[PDB]
Amino acid sequence: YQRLRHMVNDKFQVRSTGPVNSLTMQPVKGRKRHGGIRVGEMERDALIGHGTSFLLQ
Amino acid sequence: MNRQPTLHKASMMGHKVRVLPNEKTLRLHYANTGAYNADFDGDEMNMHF
Amino acid sequence: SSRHGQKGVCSRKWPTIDMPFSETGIQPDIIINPHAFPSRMTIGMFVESLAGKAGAL
Amino acid sequence: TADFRTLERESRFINPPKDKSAFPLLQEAVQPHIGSFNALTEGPDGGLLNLGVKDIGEKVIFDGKPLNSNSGYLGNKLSVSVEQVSIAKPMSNDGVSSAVERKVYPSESRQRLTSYRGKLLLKLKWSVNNGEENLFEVRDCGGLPVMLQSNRCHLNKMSPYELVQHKEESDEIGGYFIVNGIEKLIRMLIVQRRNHPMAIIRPSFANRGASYSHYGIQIRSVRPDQTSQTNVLHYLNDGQVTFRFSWRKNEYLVPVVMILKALCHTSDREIFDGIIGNDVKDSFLTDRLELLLRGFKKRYPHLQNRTQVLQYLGDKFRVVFQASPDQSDLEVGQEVLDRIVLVHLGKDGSQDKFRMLLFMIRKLYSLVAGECSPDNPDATQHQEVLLGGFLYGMILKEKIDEYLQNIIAQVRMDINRGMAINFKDKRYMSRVLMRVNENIGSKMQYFLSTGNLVSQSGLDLQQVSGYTVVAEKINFYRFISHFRMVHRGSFFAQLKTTTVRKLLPESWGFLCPVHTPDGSPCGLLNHFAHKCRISTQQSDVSRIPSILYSLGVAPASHTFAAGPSLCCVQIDGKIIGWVSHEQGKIIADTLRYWKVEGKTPGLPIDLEIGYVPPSTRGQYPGLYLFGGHSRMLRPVRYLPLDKEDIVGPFEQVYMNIAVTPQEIQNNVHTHVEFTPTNILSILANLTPFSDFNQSPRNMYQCQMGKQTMGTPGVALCHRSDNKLYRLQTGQTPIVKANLYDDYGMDNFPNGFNAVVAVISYTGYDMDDAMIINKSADERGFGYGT
Amino acid sequence: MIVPVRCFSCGKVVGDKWESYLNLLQEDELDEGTALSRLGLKRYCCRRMILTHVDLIEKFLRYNPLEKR
Amino acid sequence: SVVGSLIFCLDCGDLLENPNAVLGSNVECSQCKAIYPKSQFSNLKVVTTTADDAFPSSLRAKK
Amino acid sequence: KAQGRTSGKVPIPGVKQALEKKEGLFRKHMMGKRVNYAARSVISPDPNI
Amino acid sequence: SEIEIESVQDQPSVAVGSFFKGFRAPSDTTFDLYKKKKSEKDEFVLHGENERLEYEGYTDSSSQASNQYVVGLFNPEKKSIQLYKAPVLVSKVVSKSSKNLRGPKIKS
Amino acid sequence: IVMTASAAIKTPQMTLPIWNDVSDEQADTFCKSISKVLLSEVIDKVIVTERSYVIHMRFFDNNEYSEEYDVSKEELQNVISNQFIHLLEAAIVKEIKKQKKVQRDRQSAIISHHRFITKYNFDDESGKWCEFKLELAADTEKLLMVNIVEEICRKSIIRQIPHIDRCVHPEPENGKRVLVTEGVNFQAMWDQEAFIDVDGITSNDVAAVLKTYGVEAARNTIVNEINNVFSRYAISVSFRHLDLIADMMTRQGTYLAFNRQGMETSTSSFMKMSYE
Amino acid sequence: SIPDGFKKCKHLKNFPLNKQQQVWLIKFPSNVDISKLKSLPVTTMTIDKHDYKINMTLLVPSESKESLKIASTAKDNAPLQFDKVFSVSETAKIPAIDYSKVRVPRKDVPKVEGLKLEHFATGYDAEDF
Amino acid sequence: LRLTAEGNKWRTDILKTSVDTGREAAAEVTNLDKDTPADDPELLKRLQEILRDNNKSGILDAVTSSKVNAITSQVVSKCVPDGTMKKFPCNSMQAMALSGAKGSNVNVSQIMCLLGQQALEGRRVPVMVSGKTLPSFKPYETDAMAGGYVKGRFYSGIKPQEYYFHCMAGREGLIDTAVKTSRSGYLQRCLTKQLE
RNA sequence: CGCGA
Ligand SMILES: [Mg+2]
Repeated sequence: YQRLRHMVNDKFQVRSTGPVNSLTMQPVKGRKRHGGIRVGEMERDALIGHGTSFLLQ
Repeated sequence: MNRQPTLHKASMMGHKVRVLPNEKTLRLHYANTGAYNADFDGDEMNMHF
Repeated sequence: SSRHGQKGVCSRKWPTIDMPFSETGIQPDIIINPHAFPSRMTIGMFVESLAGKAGAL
Repeated sequence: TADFRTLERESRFINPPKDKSAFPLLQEAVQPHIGSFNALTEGPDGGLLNLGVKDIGEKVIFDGKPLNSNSGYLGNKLSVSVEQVSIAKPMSNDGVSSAVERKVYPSESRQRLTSYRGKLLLKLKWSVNNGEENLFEVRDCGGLPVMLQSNRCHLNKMSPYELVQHKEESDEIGGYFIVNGIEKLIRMLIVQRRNHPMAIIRPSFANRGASYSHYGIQIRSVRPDQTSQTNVLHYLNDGQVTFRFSWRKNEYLVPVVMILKALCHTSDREIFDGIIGNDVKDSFLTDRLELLLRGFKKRYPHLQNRTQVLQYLGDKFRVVFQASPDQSDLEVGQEVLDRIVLVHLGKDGSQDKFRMLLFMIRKLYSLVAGECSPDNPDATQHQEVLLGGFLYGMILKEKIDEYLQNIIAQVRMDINRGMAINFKDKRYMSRVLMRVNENIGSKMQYFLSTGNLVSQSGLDLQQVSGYTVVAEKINFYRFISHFRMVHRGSFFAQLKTTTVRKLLPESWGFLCPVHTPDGSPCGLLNHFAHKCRISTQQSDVSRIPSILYSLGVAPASHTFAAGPSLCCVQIDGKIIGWVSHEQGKIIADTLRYWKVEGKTPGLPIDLEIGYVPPSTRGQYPGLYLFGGHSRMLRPVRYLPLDKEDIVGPFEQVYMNIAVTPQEIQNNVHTHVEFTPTNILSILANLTPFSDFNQSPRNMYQCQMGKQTMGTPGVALCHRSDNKLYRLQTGQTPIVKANLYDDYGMDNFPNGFNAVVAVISYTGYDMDDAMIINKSADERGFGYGT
Repeated sequence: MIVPVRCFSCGKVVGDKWESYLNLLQEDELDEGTALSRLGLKRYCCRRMILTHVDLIEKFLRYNPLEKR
Repeated sequence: SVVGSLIFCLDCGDLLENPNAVLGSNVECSQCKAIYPKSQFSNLKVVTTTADDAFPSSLRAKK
Repeated sequence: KAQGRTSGKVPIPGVKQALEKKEGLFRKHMMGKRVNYAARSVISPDPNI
Repeated sequence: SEIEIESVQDQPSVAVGSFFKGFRAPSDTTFDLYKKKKSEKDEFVLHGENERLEYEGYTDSSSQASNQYVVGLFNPEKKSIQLYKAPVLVSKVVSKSSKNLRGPKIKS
Repeated sequence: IVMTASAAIKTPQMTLPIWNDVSDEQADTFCKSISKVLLSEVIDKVIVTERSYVIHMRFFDNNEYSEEYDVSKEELQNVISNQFIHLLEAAIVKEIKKQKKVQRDRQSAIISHHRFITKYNFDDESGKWCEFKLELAADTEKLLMVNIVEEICRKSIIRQIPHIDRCVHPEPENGKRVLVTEGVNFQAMWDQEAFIDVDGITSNDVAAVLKTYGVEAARNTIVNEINNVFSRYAISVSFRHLDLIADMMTRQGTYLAFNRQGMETSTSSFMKMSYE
Repeated sequence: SIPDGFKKCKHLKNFPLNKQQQVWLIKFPSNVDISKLKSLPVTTMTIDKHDYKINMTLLVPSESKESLKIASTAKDNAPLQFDKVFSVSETAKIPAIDYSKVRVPRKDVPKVEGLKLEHFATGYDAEDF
Repeated sequence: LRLTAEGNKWRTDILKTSVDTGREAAAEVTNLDKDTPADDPELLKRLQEILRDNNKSGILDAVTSSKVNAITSQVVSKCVPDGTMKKFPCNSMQAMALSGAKGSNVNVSQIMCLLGQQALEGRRVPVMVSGKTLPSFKPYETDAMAGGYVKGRFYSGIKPQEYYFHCMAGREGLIDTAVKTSRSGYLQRCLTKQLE
């Protein structure tokens, strides 16, 4: 067997308050500085279509 | 919960939370896999609260 | 991963007493689902499974 | 069945060899890079650079002093040209004082996170008035990064026991560049087969103008200095044939007949006779042809002399090539040909270039006539790897060239400033150069860092960058994976068509079919079958013609004839002469025989023999011999004898080569693969029973293996590399391929042997699936760092 | 890197036998099979530990920052 | 010299123009200035056959 | 709509370019956004939940 | 069959040359054969001459290395031929008045 | 169908239900008659001989094509007679300046119609060949004839129904007996109802149907066409979705793409404004 | 003009030109000694114990024999042109493939000899069996 | 994974019928006699010709691909489950594909029967201009084996030629998986945006 | 344009 890279400790993050990008007053990539999670249209679209609309918005 | 790319609304579902001790990974039952289309090969999913 | 291209996430570290134990008393080091094959069509791993044991004996 | 060689193993780890590595294949793998880079300074001819600089030649500027003889006197003539180039091995002087220097071992360069560079030196001839007065002065263009384990690397020739003493990995293969402590290397590309006419059909041609067809004959000619020059013949629908070339990142177009008269004094009748040969019974060609001659006439009636032609050319391009004001358009014209048309034939190939150029036109019409099939550029048949070292020389030659330009620019500005100027003044010379900015090494070091090619001409390279790639030591496999890596270049990565990423059967035994990344790079990044070798040097063709002419080749010098109707004989894109096909097949075979036999001197085995049997609308026939650099040569076994033969891809297509001896058919196969394993990548060969796995699944392995947490190397304590992974305890895989020991992956265990049950038990391993015995883990199993 | 102390699966203590194992292959010129069996390795669990093993620390030891060449 | 509508001087190898284009009855080389009469020959035939590469068919679709 | 500067060096993005191309804004920071109280991680199969 | 060999002339007697098909010169046109002894190789340069035209030709260096051409005078009544070594002259043609035609350096 | 919503498509097709009266052979004949007929189809060979030159045309046998493609050698004569030469002489001079007894009357007529025909002939019995001669200036280029001719012969049309190329009597699938039409002309088929059923004609081209049978039929065509896609892949999509989309693209009564273009008419700017 | 190294031929040898005699242009490998040769076929042959296999103008010496005259036998001065061309070049012979040696019936994976029972049920040794 | 002894016998026997199958289709496509030997010049002449044409070459694969696939079926049909050593339910591999748990009858076939023709672009293996599908095959080969038809099975293993063939099909899949990602995703956004 | 489904 071969243990790979891509250990989970390298990949995950949560709840990014800190960055709050100056232009948009919005978070930023997680990486290792404390970002967040991008949503995006295909994810937006689901909310509308998904059903969790008040929540989604 | 969200697994990108989101092809259809079922790829983003709500989930009751059970807090599991001891480990660093989100963890699902299997019934969701077909929906999220998730193979548990280095798969990641976005949790929104 | 094996050398045969079977990639998988460690699911749980499994309490050794709960890991099924051989006629010999050897609990497996790793337990790979038997269903994860016909789809991936990797025979060499079964073969290696033989030879690997065959050699070690 | 192999063995563990455990005693043999440990004795090695304990005592590393004081003579030479025990894993020769491992070296021969990286050989393309070193073979390239060493060839810069090596070869009986003084090395590529010293040949490269020899091409640049003088840079002429005029002071403009009247002399007080209206007067045609332009003043003193400054002649600026370099002489020979040398590269000092990396040396550390201590501050100032020129205290006796110490050698620099890369282990230092790594830890100091600097480049590992040798000094670059130029013997520069500063000449005035056509050698009336000349000045030799050596300069320093800055510290130049040096490939590890190369002739300029101090580590060279060190026995493994010594590398350990100097703190390098016992087997360290070098072959790469340390830049700012980062390990970079120039990943090999795939460019058109050099010195070989290519009947291209591309729609882009027709796009270039109204009467352009999509037909064309492309040839990629490369000077002995490895500078590559493309010359393309577009067939216009009206019957005109426009020679296309490129200069200073600019395309230019010439009526081909202009050039034929430009190369050699010749009669129109001779051109026609020089193409059609015995084919005069055809209307088609004559019809195509007369429109080309009558085309050149009455287009340009004011040109009754090769001289006049040359003058006319110089008249146009004297601006383009920045010709010195003394150079007549006659003179400049002669250069234009010498510096563009079919460069690989050299300045003296004027009488050869003429023939070759006829040959294309012959072929082109045949392509237009559809008598010969088009040639797939994607096809490995017509392709060649572009080595890193050679590229790294090319760039260097450019910088040197532009450097001279920088000097002349300094002077002209110093002239147009009106400042007092004495060319003969030695201090003035220094006054110029000190003001001149000379650091090449930094620019090269800049390159390796950015991988961004910056040049006046694109070096006949489609893409502008992506030339350097970081050496990744993650595991050992990924590290070595780089040096067997090649691809078409990023320009082809963005192409919507996927045909370029097709597994052409022509790659057999050369590009490993199994090993490629997946996703977007899939089908682009390729890896050489582990036996594939690249020709890093020339081969002596001197006595080949003697052999050929002896074998019945009618000298191309005389005996006009041409066309696919009968075989053509060429060497590295030089027409030796013509034979009937039936003869050529007898010849190429015979020659092939002697090649392996070896008793005939002056006929090295690495020479490709490209015999193309005539066929119906097939590839244009002929007999081709490519001995030059950057060929994909791979070993085979030759059946009439039993001996190793070497085979290029181009010649492979027509050769019947049995895979295993059991499949040899009577009167069918002339060759057999040694082992079928010769067609696979390193890692490909390493996957156990990979023939039993599904091919897409193996294909992951090669990609998985490169991602593993392995043993990167033993030098860790002395290696400063940024982010590094190491598996704490590796194990020799019980299940093994013999190559594992040959390539000696022993020195770098990539994983462990695990007792595995294929079972459905815990239920937690459903999708991805991976259950680890907990206690087994806590015993140190799979522990990484 | 160095001899694992216990068989992963078995849990049996394999860490000591290595030196003696090399000794067996070296002096006694046994096969790989018997030596293990002679060392008392029955389960192919604990056999692979020694059998497949690599002492790669030996290569590491060759690099010692604490001493002259 | 003169082959397939092409006309070459035998001294020079020039390709020569329309014989009738010359007003006078002689044709002179441009390079060698070798003079030929205008017509030693009527305009030569130049048969040209269309290839078989082109067209679809019933029969070539069969044969 | 700007003249070329040294035919190279690339143009500095103008206001129009901030909004449009491939995002440029509306679909970057409006039609989608980076959020809070969200966590991305790796899924693991758990049948027991 | 079989052909008897009477004679081999190893000194220059005749010579072969190539111009084009139909190439013809006046009867008075003669040719000046020049000879170097260069290594063993014998390199022949041919200057032909007539009133308004110039014929210049020379043997190829690379070809004559391993190539050897022998013309022969064969008696078909006999089985015998008289073999004469001769060179092969790559040759061209120039008209003198056409020769020196030249333009100026720069057209302004 | 969706993003481009292009009028012109790659494979315009006309599904042509035929009654059960017409026989399979009858159907075939009709398909051949109403198909595509090019002069280059029947030409076996052509010879150009050179200031003037002659043009020979070796055809196939008059029976063959007049059987095969159903071609009267007369119309064939006519196809050659007027349009063909007019085509021919056109590019000729165009290129030139770019470079800077039964026969007898017919022949006399033909010659009169054109500048460059000084002679004409044709095979008026076996139909096997067409032969004629063209003259040019005593000073004229060598310009390639065969290429001009081969270009015209392929462009040259004997019998074509506009926009409709060549049909291919498919197999009478699922009990339904149909001719497949390459290209789309409905009016053409409308004269043909002696065999086919015009009321069953369906197309692979929306915009054509919209033009002919109007939005509703076009809409109905869409759902049908889209379904064919997912049908072929065995996938399953409830018509309600396809109804929604089709009803949407037709909202203006025209056939509107989902791309930028159709989106133009929308009222909400931000949607448009944030789309492309 | 006369370039370097070139000594013009002073006295050219004789060329006895004239069913009449025939004129044959024949190529040879330079390594062949043409001065010593005897027969020739009218195809293949052997020379020097090696075996061998089988457009242009001709110039004749002047009467001065310092210069070259065109070859014309027509007396019309119409050029005399080469009667027959025989290219005598180097053939070589090739060893035949011996299939019996090279085509080898496959050898199966060698069985590892001397494999006893390594496995024994709990609480037993090798000797017990 | 094993067939019984008789199963393999069946397997081999049916395979042996596949030998001339390649030559047959050629004779048919070339409109030559069905019994035309593999080496006939007019056969090869047409094969040489049909290679130069892409369209006709597309035809030859389709025909041959048909015939060989018929052979594949005869195997899987006659062999599985019948010749399999362990039987369902006791046989897991079958139990998986059958129950739809994972995999498919195809997979089980390829393991226990043969891989069968390798479809590339819906065609067979591409052909070098020499008329060789691969350096180890006679130019203009009439054998199905040389045309990508794979008689090997993953259980027993696959010959190198087959392997190199089978690597092609593999690359075709992986390339196709990548491009399917981008293409469709762009489409959906067009719909959503306007139908939102 | 490199890494992950
Ligand atoms: Mg997945």
